[PDB]
Amino acid sequence: QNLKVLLLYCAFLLVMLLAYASIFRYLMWHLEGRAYSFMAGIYWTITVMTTLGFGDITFESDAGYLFASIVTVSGVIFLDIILPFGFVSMFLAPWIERRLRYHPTIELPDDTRGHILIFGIDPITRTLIRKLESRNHLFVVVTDNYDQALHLEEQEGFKVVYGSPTDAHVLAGLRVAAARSIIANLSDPDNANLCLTVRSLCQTPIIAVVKEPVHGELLRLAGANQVVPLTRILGRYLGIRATTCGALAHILDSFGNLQIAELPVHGTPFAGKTIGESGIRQRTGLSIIGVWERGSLTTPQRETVLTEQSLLVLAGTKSQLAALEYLIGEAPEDELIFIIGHGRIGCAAAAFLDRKPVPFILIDRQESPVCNDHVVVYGDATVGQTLRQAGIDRASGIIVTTNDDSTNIFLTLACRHLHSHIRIVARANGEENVDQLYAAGADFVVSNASVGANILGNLLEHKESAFLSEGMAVFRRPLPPAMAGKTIAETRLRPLTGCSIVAIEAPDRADILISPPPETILAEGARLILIGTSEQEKTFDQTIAAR
Amino acid sequence: QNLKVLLLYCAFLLVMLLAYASIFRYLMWHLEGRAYSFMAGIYWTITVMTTLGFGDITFESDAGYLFASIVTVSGVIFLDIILPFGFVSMFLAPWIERRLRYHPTIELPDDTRGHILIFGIDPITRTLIRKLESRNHLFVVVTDNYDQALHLEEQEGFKVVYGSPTDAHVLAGLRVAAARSIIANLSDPDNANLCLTVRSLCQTPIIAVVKEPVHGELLRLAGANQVVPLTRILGRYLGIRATTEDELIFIIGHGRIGCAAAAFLDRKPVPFILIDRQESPVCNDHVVVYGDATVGQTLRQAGIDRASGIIVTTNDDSTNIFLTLACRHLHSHIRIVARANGEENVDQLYAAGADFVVSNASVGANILGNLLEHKE
Amino acid sequence: QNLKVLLLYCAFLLVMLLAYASIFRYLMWHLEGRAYSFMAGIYWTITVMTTLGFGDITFESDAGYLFASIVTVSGVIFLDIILPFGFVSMFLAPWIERRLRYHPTIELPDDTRGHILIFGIDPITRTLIRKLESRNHLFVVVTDNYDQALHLEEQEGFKVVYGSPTDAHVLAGLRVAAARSIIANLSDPDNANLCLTVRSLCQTPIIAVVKEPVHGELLRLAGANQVVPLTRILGRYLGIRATTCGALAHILDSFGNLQIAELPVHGTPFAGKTIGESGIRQRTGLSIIGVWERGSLTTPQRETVLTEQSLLVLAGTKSQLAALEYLIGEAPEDELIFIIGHGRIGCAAAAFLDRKPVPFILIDRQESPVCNDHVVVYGDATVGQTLRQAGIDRASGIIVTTNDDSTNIFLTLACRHLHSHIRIVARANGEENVDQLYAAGADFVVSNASVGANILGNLLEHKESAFLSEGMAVFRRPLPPAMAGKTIAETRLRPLTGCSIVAIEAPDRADILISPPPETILAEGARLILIGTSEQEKTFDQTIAAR
Amino acid sequence: QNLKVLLLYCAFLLVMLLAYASIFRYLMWHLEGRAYSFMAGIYWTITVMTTLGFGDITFESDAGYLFASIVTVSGVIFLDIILPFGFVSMFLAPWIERRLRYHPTIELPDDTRGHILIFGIDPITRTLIRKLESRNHLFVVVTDNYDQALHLEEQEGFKVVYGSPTDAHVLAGLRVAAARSIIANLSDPDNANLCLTVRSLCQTPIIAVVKEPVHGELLRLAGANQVVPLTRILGRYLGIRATTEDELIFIIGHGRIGCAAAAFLDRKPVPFILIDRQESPVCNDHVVVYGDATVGQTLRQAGIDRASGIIVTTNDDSTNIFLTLACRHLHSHIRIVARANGEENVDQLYAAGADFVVSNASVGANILGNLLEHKE
Ligand SMILES: Nc1ncnc2c1ncn2[C@@H]1O[C@H](COP(=O)(O)OP(=O)(O)O)[C@@H](O)[C@H]1O
Ligand SMILES: Nc1ncnc2c1ncn2[C@@H]1O[C@H](COP(=O)(O)OP(=O)(O)O)[C@@H](O)[C@H]1O
Ligand SMILES: Nc1ncnc2c1ncn2[C@@H]1O[C@H](COP(=O)(O)OP(=O)(O)O)[C@@H](O)[C@H]1O
Ligand SMILES: Nc1ncnc2c1ncn2[C@@H]1O[C@H](COP(=O)(O)OP(=O)(O)O)[C@@H](O)[C@H]1O
Ligand SMILES: OC[C@H]1O[C@H](O)[C@H](O)[C@@H](O)[C@@H]1O
Ligand SMILES: OC[C@H]1O[C@H](O)[C@H](O)[C@@H](O)[C@@H]1O
Ligand SMILES: [Ca+2]
Ligand SMILES: [Ca+2]
Ligand SMILES: [Ca+2]
Ligand SMILES: [Ca+2]
Ligand SMILES: [K+]
Ligand SMILES: [K+]
Ligand SMILES: [K+]
Ligand SMILES: [K+]
Ligand SMILES: [K+]
Ligand SMILES: [Zn+2]
Ligand SMILES: [Zn+2]
Ligand SMILES: [Zn+2]
Ligand SMILES: [Zn+2]
Repeated sequence: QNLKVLLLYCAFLLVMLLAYASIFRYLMWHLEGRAYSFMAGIYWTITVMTTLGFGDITFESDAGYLFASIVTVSGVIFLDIILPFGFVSMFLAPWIERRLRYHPTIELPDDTRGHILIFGIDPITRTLIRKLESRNHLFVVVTDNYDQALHLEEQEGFKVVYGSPTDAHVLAGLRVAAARSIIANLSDPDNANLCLTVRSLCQTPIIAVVKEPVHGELLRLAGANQVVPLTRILGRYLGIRATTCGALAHILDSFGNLQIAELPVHGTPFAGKTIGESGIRQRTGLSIIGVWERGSLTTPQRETVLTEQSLLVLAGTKSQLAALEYLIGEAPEDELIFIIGHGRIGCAAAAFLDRKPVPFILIDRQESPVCNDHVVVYGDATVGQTLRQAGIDRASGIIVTTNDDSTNIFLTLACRHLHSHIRIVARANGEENVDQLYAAGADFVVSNASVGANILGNLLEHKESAFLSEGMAVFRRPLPPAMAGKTIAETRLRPLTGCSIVAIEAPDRADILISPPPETILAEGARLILIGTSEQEKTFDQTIAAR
Repeated sequence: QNLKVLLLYCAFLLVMLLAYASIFRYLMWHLEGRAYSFMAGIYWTITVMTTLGFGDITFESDAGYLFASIVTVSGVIFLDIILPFGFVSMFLAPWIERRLRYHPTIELPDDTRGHILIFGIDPITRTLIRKLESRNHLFVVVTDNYDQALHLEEQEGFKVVYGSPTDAHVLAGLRVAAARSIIANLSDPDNANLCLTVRSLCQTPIIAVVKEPVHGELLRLAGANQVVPLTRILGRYLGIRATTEDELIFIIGHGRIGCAAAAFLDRKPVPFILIDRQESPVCNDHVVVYGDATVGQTLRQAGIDRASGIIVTTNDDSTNIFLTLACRHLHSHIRIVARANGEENVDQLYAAGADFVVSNASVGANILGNLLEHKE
Repeated sequence: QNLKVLLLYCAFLLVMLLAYASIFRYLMWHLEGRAYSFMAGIYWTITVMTTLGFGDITFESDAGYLFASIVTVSGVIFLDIILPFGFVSMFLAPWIERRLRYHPTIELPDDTRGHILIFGIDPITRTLIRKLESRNHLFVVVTDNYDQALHLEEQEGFKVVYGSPTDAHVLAGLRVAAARSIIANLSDPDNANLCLTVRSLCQTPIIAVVKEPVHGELLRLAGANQVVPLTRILGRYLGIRATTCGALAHILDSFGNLQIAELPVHGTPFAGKTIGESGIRQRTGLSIIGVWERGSLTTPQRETVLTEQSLLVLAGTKSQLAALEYLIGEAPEDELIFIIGHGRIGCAAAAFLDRKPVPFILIDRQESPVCNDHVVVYGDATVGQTLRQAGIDRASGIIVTTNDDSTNIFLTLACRHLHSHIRIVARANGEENVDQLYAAGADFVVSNASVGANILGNLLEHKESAFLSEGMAVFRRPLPPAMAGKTIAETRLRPLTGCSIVAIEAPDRADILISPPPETILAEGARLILIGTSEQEKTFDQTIAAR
Repeated sequence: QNLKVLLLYCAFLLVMLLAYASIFRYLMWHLEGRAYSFMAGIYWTITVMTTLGFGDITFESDAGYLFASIVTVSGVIFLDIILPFGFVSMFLAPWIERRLRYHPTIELPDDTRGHILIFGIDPITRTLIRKLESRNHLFVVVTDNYDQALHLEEQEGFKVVYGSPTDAHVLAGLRVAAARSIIANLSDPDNANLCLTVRSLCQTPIIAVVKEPVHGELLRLAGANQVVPLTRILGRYLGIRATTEDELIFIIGHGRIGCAAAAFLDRKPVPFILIDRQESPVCNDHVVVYGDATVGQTLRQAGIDRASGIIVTTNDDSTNIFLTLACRHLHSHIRIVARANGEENVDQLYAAGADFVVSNASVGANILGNLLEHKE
């Protein structure tokens, strides 16, 4: 806006120069009978407006004096007054204001399209923003907290809009209809308010982070396209790690046709072994769709070594998972898990361990305001003897799940020093503490920030097939001998059936190809894993038989 | 003010020009025997004070040199020093004390007349201002809270004054005597203070919004012209909608309004159940079940199944929406009457499953509006 | 500092002008054989430094060119660079800093003498400062609260120093030794800390406002020259006003020789009557040393009318006060005083009423943290029925003493409307509410702010005879017939005895002259009231008999 | 940095001058057949770019006019626009971001070496810095509290960094690897976090101040080189002074230090009485009389009459002074040992009536000082 005003002024200046130069020649002629060239006219007019004033060309008439004077004042006005004033008002004042006084962004420009609206800032969403700023996605966080909007604009890896997240006028200004996605990370009541409100304007996909798993149905009702029970998921993860030996954890039941389950490898026979050596696919009929270790979901190779901290992601039928549990097989007796911290996550961990069930003890300094189902040992786990008196000694595992990382580090530090034998699973509230938790002696660390972001991020990047894969089922099919040699693009499975190929695995290998390219040549006896509607899964073996 | 001093300066300049032009001609004549025209004196003086310096017209005498030096230094003092120092001191300084450091208005212009003072800004009064904008009144809201004065400075269809509502010196700079009307929407003790204070200065009509209907008489006594028991009115509105045996009405929220609702259902009578997360500080005529309506089995363990009606009356609209959603989810047909604290939430309450929605802001503003128009 | 730097620059500029002018003439001569005058030299040098450049006087030599150039650059540097920069750095930058950013005054300049140090800001001291700013006394308030020091510098009717009030380094910077007086209005422990600390530096008189009357001796021990029990005094004042009829309140016992007592006139026979009509001096032998009414301690005239709100200040012997109490004389039965608010002042009021004693009831919403001696009826006096249930009906008086003026107004409003008969005494925390308390129906209002300031102010203005009148006694003497006609300055009572004349009263009048001028002619039979040491009160009748 | 750009500009100017002076001579010659000296070219160019404009040397040709116009516009662009815009943009802007809006230091210069990091500023560490100033170390204190960073910016004999003490990215910009020593004076859990974090970057020696002596072992385990149990030391100091039957010692204040004092008197043994206004959150081996030592009969109703010694150990120095005064007032000769939290109060405690005064700041600093010098 300002460079235009700047150089539009330069246009006016230039036109003024020509005009005065032209009139200068006109007057020198008609008033004094002197002829000057165009260059002389420019030269004189510059000399005067610029106040150099050589004096080698002057008028002698009064009318020439009046004109010289007019041109002279014009220079003083348009080079010594307007120009610096224009500068101090179009450049300096705006900058000094924005740099001395926070001016809240109330509204998003009309043209904004395909942006990600973030409602409710916290470690999870802060980590999300940093993780997808590495992709340079357009993130707008929205807050109704003035002191917060300030703080977020100074280290702005993101634009901030200050406004009530539940006003439709605000949402309109945020251009929610034009938005790509929306993360709803407010309280459950505010989220409910937000979804209903956004839904009154648009059909933009909303991802809600629910604080109490029972409110999930309620938030879908309000209009959330996806609901993520973080504290439950986080508790579940502190849970599967706390047992002395690893154990299956069912993730998705895709109609009873295909199950997805995860298995931590600690304490299991598979620990220390390589994948093909453990022979899981051969003995279970399961598919290993990935090895999550060190924060990276990698694809399974035969020579890939499973460590105590590894976690297998598995897919197969209900009976194939039962075979795996037999191979493990039987849990050790007198398992006793101390869960320090009885907030939402601590509660979630205990609730997961009760699903099995595994004997646990909850400790917290205060009584839960939300839970009435769990008996808790009240005490400060930091003040001496409190853990001892709770029977920390006959414990086989400690989950340390406090809202404070330093306390978690300190507890992990102490427990591992007094009980070098037992399993220690620690909660990291920020990723800046994960390493020290390990250094303190924790066997595994669950990092809320990254886990939360990994989920939300994947729901975001796989959005184009998220609400597609929502209501749809993932299934597995033995590659029919008819296509033993043909390529994916040649078979044309999608325009006939409507399903997609998300995995191919070899008949006698633990090696699987994830999301195969259309030029992939299909081998004989191979096993396909597909995803599609519950009307395309039945119209598969039908349509594939017809053509 | 800035224009006058600036153009008063231009006048002094213009005088100084004519002065120097004339002295120039006078000296040129008497000192050097040269005759120059009036236009030549202007042109020369402009030429020298502007530092152009053509040099085509110069004195040759010492006295002419001395004069020329004086006019040169004048141009510098008055165009290159004072004029720019003028700019900065005169109107770059107002820009700092009004744009870099927030300066709240502590007084209205002496001649302010016909304005409606607002004491106690809230959804109701904010809705009132944004409702009567087509009549174009000058609404002035008054707060003694700096941060609130600051936030109300940008969100505007109204002016903000900052000072103690109960200070007579503050009300005078507010020009109460010349105001059209006062809306007193502070606490009952504060309103009483305000009325008595205003009544010591003037007879400006006051509309007081009262929290406890028993205090209505006291507020009229302090000097309020009208008294509006909004919470009683709002509660009566909810109770009316909850009905028009085995009839049982669940009233979630036992604040002042939910209380008014139950006070209403007492007269019918229709049996009800009050739930609140707190013991009431002002009431002890009603039996309340304590608990957070949001947490869990709280509503079930209060017996919300054999209820025939539900009134949602929390001071928080998102809570209201959430409860409405949850109740409509559990029981597809049970009559739900819901409270909207701000009119921004009215539609989501309906979308949540409510059968009728009482809109506090809209109801308050209408009463207050119809009181501002009909009384004045 | 800056105007000196400003015009010292103008000196350098001027010297530069002369120098260049002189050299200009020197060079025109020796380099070109041209002679110019001094005026021509000034004229040329100004023309060039100022960049006018007429061109009617130029050099032709190269050395003349070099010189013209040097002078030219000098003007650009010293009129176009230095001068505006010097301005933007000595004028603009300091102002913009002080006006955009609060710079705390850490220290008082060395030369500061005779200033009043204020430690502990509140309504009392805020009122004090405004009351003695009308005298233009030098007030420095000291605070260790940053956010407060800011707030006080914007509406500065006073300089603010930001610092720990108990650091001797701070006190040294405050120049406590050079100070006139010091008001110690911190907590009792901080005050104790302050006195001891100040006393380690100087002997500057300290006035301490004690929060708990029992700590008074403790604070004198620490070094306070004067101790003021505000809450006790304030309670006492709500107390003497709450009874249905006025009653003597003893103030000072000057060794048993002379007592000072105050008497509110409400309910007494003296109400409605004029002073000489009530004939108090004649019937009691007392002196009426003043009539406090409407915030003004006036002198008593015979025709002065006593109203229900008046308060007599009285002086005389123990027996003369007993005579007055008989004249009153006997209090009405079934007195019942409701005291709403049981903080320090409320407690003080009850404690005063117990000195008599008068039956009272204390009401408060919380239990006192400091008092264990008073039985209190717990309740919110605002929520309905609470007062009724307390038996507010058989009350003869209500003291309303809450920390909140609006609540006091509202209570006063309600009580007077439900009980138009009973005595209502209200507490005003700020003077901006005193009038409305009266308008609400209060019979008398005690204004903490003004009362506090009136006391502190008088201890300050009478400082030159405060620590003098501290340890000294005030006494009254019948004017001996020997001086029946002589003038004060002629008697020479001070250089003989050492006492002072602070009052003269006529033999058959209620008219008294306060602080008589030395030219006063003494009448026959008159009664003198004097003040002096307990060694000059005995060496009075001795020295006055000898000469 | 500002000097270089500024004087690099002067160089460009000087080049431009010589350039224009030479072109001037060249054009004057080839275009007009006039020969001018080098000095004449400087003088002319200075005359034109500076807008003086003597006019004694002017071209007569169009090409000479065009050139003169170019040099004139150059003077304006480079002396009346860029140079002043240079001033403001180059060093009037740093003045706003460093003097009108506080900018905390979030990182130390890359080459910072030999500095002592302070984590947890308090009277002890503040006394430590102001004590070792004669050795002239570069003390850097680190806070994660903005307002505290701000206040510590003015009160200085030390530098202030602002960031999370337990962030590895923050400790790296703090150049821990090249630091002389670290004083860890946060809470026990925070100290543990800090040690482990520092130990992942470097082997810089750490002196941790520990609150609960049982946690000493844990802190060494986390990586602290020395562990200092100050509160135990301070309490032992008080208990030593309270003594060197019917001996009974009143210990006012049952925080960590007063506890340490009583833990000390247990070993002798000398019977004592603890008074505190609160139940201890960390202790339950000692019996405590609850009450505020200041309020009233509290000390008498605890039996402070038959006490033979009194230890004042409150976290507040004015409270300590006040109690000492009151105790010395009641009993003229009873041994009183008093705690000074900051050394500013040591003398008033003595003036209050104390027999011995333990100065936390002075004792802490000496230990920490003698640990900084002797270990390094
Ligand atoms: N030292 C401690 N000992 C026992 N419990 C603690 C301690 N410190 C914190 N806690 C508890 O840990 C819980 C924190 O969990 P919270 O953040 O509130 O929910 P969530 O479990 O989902 O993270 C709190 O309830 C808190 O009381
Ligand atoms: N989740 C909740 N469950 C039960 N009561 C609630 C809940 N949230 C708010 N409330 C109650 O709503 C009341 C607010 O009262 P108020 O705004 O004065 O009028 P109303 O009668 O409409 O509730 C409070 O007493 C508060 O305790
Ligand atoms: N509505 C009320 N009903 C009863 N007591 C009240 C009410 N409001 C305030 N109070 C009490 O009045 C007392 C205020 O006195 P406070 O300022 O604390 O000491 P002081 O008596 O010296 O002024 C408080 O203890 C407070 O509890
Ligand atoms: N007026 C008081 N009466 C009794 N105890 C007090 C009083 N003021 C402070 N305290 C106590 O002093 C204690 C402070 O403990 P701390 O600073 O950790 O070390 P210390 O052992 O020296 O007291 C607190 O427990 C606090 O309750
Ligand atoms: O510059 C003025 C000019 O005006 C006309 O065009 C004349 O023809 C020309 O001779 C003259 O030079
Ligand atoms: O201005 C220069 C002057 O120098 C000497 O003083 C000469 O005597 C004088 O003739 C000349 O005018
Ligand atoms: Ca860390
Ligand atoms: Ca809404
Ligand atoms: Ca008032
Ligand atoms: Ca001190
Ligand atoms: K010329
Ligand atoms: K010229
Ligand atoms: K010029
Ligand atoms: K010029
Ligand atoms: K010129
Ligand atoms: Zn639970
Ligand atoms: Zn009720
Ligand atoms: Zn009491
Ligand atoms: Zn202990």
